[PDB]
Amino acid sequence: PTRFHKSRKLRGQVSMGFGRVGKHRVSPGGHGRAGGQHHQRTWFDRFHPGYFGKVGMRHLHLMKNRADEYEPTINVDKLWTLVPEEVRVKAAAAKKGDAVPVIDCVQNGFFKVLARGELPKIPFVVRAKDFSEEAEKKIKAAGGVCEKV
Amino acid sequence: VAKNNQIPNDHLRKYWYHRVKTFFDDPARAQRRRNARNLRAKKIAPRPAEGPLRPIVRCPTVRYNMKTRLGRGFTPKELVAAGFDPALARFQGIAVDARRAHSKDAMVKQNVERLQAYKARLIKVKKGETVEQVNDAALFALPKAQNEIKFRVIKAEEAKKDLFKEKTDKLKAFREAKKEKAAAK
Amino acid sequence: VKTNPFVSSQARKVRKSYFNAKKDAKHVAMSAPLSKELQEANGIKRLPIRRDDEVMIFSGRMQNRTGKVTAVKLSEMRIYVDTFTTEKINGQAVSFPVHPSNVVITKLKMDKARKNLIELRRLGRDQILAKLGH
RNA sequence: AAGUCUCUAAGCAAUGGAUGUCUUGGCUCCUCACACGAUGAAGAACGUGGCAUAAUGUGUUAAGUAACCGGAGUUGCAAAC
RNA sequence: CGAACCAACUGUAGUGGGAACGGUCACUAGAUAUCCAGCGGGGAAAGAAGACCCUGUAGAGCUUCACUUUGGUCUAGUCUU
RNA sequence: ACAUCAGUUCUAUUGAACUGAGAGUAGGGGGAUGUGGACAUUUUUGUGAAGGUGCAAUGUGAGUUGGACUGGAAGAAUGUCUAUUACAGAUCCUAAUUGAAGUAGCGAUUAUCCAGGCUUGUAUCCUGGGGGCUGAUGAGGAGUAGGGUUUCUGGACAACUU
RNA sequence: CUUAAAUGAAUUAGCGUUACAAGUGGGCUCUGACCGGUAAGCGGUCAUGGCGAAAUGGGAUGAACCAUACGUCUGAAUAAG
RNA sequence: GUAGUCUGCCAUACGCAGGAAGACCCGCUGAACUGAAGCAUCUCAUUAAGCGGAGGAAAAGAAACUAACUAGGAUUCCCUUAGUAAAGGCGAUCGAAAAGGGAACAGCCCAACGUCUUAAUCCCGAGGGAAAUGUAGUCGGUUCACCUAUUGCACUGGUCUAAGUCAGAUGGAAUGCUGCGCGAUUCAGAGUAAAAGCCUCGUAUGACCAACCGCAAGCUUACGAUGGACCGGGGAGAGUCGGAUACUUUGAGAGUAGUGUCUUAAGGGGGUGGUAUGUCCCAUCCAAGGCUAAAUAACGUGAGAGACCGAUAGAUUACAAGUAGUGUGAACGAAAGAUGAAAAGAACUCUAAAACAGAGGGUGAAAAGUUCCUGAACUUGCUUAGGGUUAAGGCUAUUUAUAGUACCCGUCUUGAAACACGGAUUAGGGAGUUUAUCUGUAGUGCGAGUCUUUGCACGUUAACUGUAAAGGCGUAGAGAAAGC
Repeated sequence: PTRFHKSRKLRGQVSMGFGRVGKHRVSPGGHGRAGGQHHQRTWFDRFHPGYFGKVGMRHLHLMKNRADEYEPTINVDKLWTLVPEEVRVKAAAAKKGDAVPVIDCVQNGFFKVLARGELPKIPFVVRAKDFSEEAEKKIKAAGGVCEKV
Repeated sequence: VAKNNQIPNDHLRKYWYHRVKTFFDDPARAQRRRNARNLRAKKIAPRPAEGPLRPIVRCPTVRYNMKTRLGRGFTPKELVAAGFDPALARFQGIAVDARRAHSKDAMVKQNVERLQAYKARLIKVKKGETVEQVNDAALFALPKAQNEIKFRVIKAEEAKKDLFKEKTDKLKAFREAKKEKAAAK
Repeated sequence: VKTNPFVSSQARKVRKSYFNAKKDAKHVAMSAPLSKELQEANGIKRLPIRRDDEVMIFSGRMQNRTGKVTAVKLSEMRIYVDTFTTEKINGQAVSFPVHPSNVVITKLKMDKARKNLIELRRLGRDQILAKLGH
């Protein structure tokens, strides 16, 4: 607060840490983003290149609850994080038979699946909307199923 | 503009400083709300204050298909199935909504069972007497959605499928359809 | 500590209400204890003072004299008394004001309202001491 | 090389209203209310009290009167009750 | 009886250097002080943030072959028909 | 010889021994003093609080402290918190006050003089008598507009009528 | 992977890297070199130094020249002179 | 000629309108300073001023609505979406909505059309009048189910409350100082000649006895009301929607909304689905009439709290202030608080022409003696002590009047003692602060998580405490985009 400021120690000093010859004044450059193509261009060119101009295709009436914009992603390395850890320990000790647990991505808010890392060799079933090529490949290789919705 | 900071984006060019709205009301506002709903529940007695009863209802868009919330009111179809009088059921403490008619068969079976649990232990005050105001947040509140696993048996018709070749060669079939009509004309 | 919100505990507000009270409250604010001869008789400690009765001050220039009340004053907030007089430099006695809370009441004169006040506070003091249990 | 002059200091004063201490006044925030008027409002003027110019009451019933509710002198002098 | 302007502190000169025209600096010449009436050499005396000149991406008055327009006038179409 | 700021050798608990350096505008960093109010903790005060005036210490310094006189009721310390928080300047603001200065000056309007009255006190207020002025568009007698009791009698001189 | 042989100029010295931010964007000048000019305490450049922000001593006096760049004191012997 | 109607004007009976206030609210009208480092579109802003009109709240409001789903379901407001989609000399800048979470939650009825009801309706108080140029009422019929009485508005004062004026010294006065008691559902606060749990008012807390105890609306047991199914039906707002064009307006982009001009539909059909245009499907609603509480707003007016100010502050105003006072006028607008516990406010005498002015003498603890507490500085008077041809002051050194030294501060400047500007003296005021969106460093807590706030539940109540679910940022990016 007001005690700890540098302004408080600069009593006596006549300019308060702002120069004699220049004189600290309200409008040096011009207001806000002004002179971006003229006299403050060096700042724009140096720090924020590509600022000026128009690119892309105009999108009218964009909504983000559509299943065109809205795809949350999850990765193959996990999935097992969605289920609690007592489940998959029982699923490890099993024959080629029955009781293969369904990891529902869509309940938890994850539509697509994306293979960035490994799995174990447990059987399981991924219910999701979509997959990648390599994510579908890795789930087969572990020994499990790729359901669509 | 100076240094490495991001472009100066402050929406403060209008005279905002005349149109200020400070919220020092908030805890006094809380009591004006709170003292109203106590002066309600005494006047409403012997009827239950947490009511009126409202339906369970699925939310619309793709990213809330999971969740289920409280609606506005039950349909005239759902009341008559449960055993109620559509017009009179407003005054029995059940909210009614004539408009909604996109609710499919699964969510009707909830809301019929919801009204039956109400109509099972609704009772009526006679003439002279007075009855104790039985509050019950368990009945009116929605049941929380959860599923644990639903583990199931493996098909052994999985390696038959490959989804990615089914996806891509539907698109590559569609691409050649347009390019034939463009080329031939 | 006070629970009632509508009474104020700021010193500005209390002084302003005190000095600019209504007439009925100011008579109650001007009051004094009885002497122990009258306490056993009437069964009350504290009473408001009138122009009938007489009063006796410990500690002062005018130490330990009885004398009747010539005038109560509610704006000036003090009591004139018989006997309590210094002369001027001119040969002229002037009565000298004293605040009643320094003073003990030695004799009292009845009024319908004064008897009706006393019979209330006697019955009140019997209830409260039975409640506290002394 | 003279001084009652001029310059400096201290003590006691004159002038002036700083400092310090006081506070029936503000400022803000929250709460409750808005039920003014042809049944003459808001605003203006002038009257009227024993000594009353301003303000406040009040309108030839003019610091008030009647009724109900409080219940004993709410201030200088004078007078009455 | 009884004001005001103005006032950094001040109030003798010469040369020297110095923001290049010193009351204060250095080196010299002078001097005892305090008053009166005159007086206009000096205090680059006082009165006005220079009305001249220039600056400003500052104005205003006026002009037109500057750039934009708005109105007025003329002409056409439609309605009243 | 002493102080400060670095560093080197060591050191638990904040230190030791020793070596080196010294300008500073614009400007930056570190530690410290003081002021209005707050929350704890601890006190002082009618055997005289704050404040104020002089004097003696003390700190490199911003400051702090003692005792004397004055005053007559509240003040201060330690640790954290907070700010309408420290002035010689702004042709600064408000309030009071100097020199210049007992100086500049007391104008314009006919002209005053002598004896009495009233008084502590008159050239001035009144009486009497000289000498004058205004010299019918007159400081004569009366009215619009405007002023609003300035009209009249009695008493009064703190101020005003150079 | 490994077969041989060494730390193979002087003098000095720890070196490397990142982040955030102030003031500044009117300069002046000694000695030499130089462009324009009759020349200027003139205008425009170059190299090291100085002033600006640097006291003290010396050149009587001086921002810039000479000696030298500074804690508070007490001595000794010097520099420019 | 008289007897109905139609149209117009006049007179009269009975209640209504106007004016005030205008912070908030509703409808119009409408700037510029400013920013863009110029300026004209743009921005400030659909803002200020102006005109018109409401209420304690107003306005909005019961789908010609969203959406594309595992579907929502009137209006209003808060959080988020989002500084995003979009707009923009694509510059400056500007900028929404659905969904999701929460507060609150309430629906109703004219028109016409039921091709029925003998106006079955309403006002006036025995009968007159309005109304057929249209008031009033449930579409008709069978048959099972079922409901039965409460709901708005209105609500009043008074009485009573614990424990030391303890003892001693000081003092004008004791509440302070030393020592011993007692109260507490009351140690909030104030008054009292001085600092008070126990001197007084109160505070606290339950007990006590009077005043009321009614206004409308609806009831009240069945062919009375309501609903489901089946049978047989009627209709649903025209210079209006819409179109072209012009202007204003918007995030709305080959038009978001409004308005002028001209033009103008359909009703087994029409609107909407954010790129103009025709065209084929699917989905979803039915415009052009009306009423409606609650959550919400509040720079006006009237009537507890504080880490705020303490008389040059705080409101212009602590006081006979919107006063004194100024201007033809619209308008403008000060200064000014404190005697003492209590007036005990200074009798009487002396000098004097004397309500001139003192001097004695008194009041009070102390003159504190009347814009009187404290009474600083500048300036002045008296007394005491020294210096003086060097304008004065400063610093260093001592035997204290000498020696040496010493240009006037602040300021722009390459350069100020300058004949550069500011500065007569003194006191008191007097200038890098705060908000939003971010940047980086350091501290702190948790950590693939984290934030608990919009709000609800608590409370010794704006705090603190507890907690459900969303949401924010992070966890995956590149591309104009499709797809990845």
